[PDB]
Amino acid sequence: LAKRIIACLDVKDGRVVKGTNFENLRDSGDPVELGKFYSEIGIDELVFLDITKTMLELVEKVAEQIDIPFTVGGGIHDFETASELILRGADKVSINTAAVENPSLITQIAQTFGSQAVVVAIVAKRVDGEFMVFTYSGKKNTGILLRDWVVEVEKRGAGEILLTSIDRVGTKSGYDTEMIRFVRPLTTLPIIASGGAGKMEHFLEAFLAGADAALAASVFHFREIDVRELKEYLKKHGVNVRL
Ligand SMILES: O=C(O)c1ccccc1NC[C@H](O)[C@H](O)[C@H](O)COP(=O)(O)O
Repeated sequence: LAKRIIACLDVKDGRVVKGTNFENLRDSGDPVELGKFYSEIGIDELVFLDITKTMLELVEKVAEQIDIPFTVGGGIHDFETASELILRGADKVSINTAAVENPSLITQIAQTFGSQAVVVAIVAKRVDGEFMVFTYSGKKNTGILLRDWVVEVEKRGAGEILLTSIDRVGTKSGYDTEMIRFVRPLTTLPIIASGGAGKMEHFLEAFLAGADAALAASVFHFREIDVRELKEYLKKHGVNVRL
């Protein structure tokens, strides 16, 4: 099964939170324009993340303009919101804090739209040598061990785990490959590595650690990595991608 490259677009009020400077692009803040561009250059999937209704309009336009899978995330707190996002064209929804506080939400979405529709995002940090699950964008220690939550999440019916290591996020220092390795034998689900990507070699390392997809925002936002070059590089180094 081919490894996937996934671009994460941070969105506020249905616009991309710029500093973008895509001169080739007409409007760097239009998420449909930016998403379509990524689609065309070889990105395999998109994640639209609301960092703060306008989301429903965004999903609508994205759905009819873009022909690759896309996930929506960021403050989905209930079944009704997930349902509405999926019906209006989102392929997947990502939930985190709302999954920790009501794990049945996972199962409710999976039963209604299929397991492949639910992505559970997990933010973990090291606390006294143990990986612990944090909610509220890394503000709250749930007291839940990463090793138990991963097992609960699959059991509840999740289709994928988006594995965010908050202490690598934005740093460009590499993915947290130790955490990916820790999670790999605990679950059979596809693991999406998230946070830290800085150079092509970092993607290789994440795939070697056992990720099935690698998500990045910084290196695609700051235009640092050519997607096609990245795919050729991974292929050259024995990683199965699609070209
Ligand atoms: O997804 C969240 O709510 C969240 C939570 C805690 C810490 C970061 C969070 N989101 C940030 C995104 O997941 C972030 O864009 C990705 O991890 C990719 O980051 P970079 O590629 O390092 O720029």
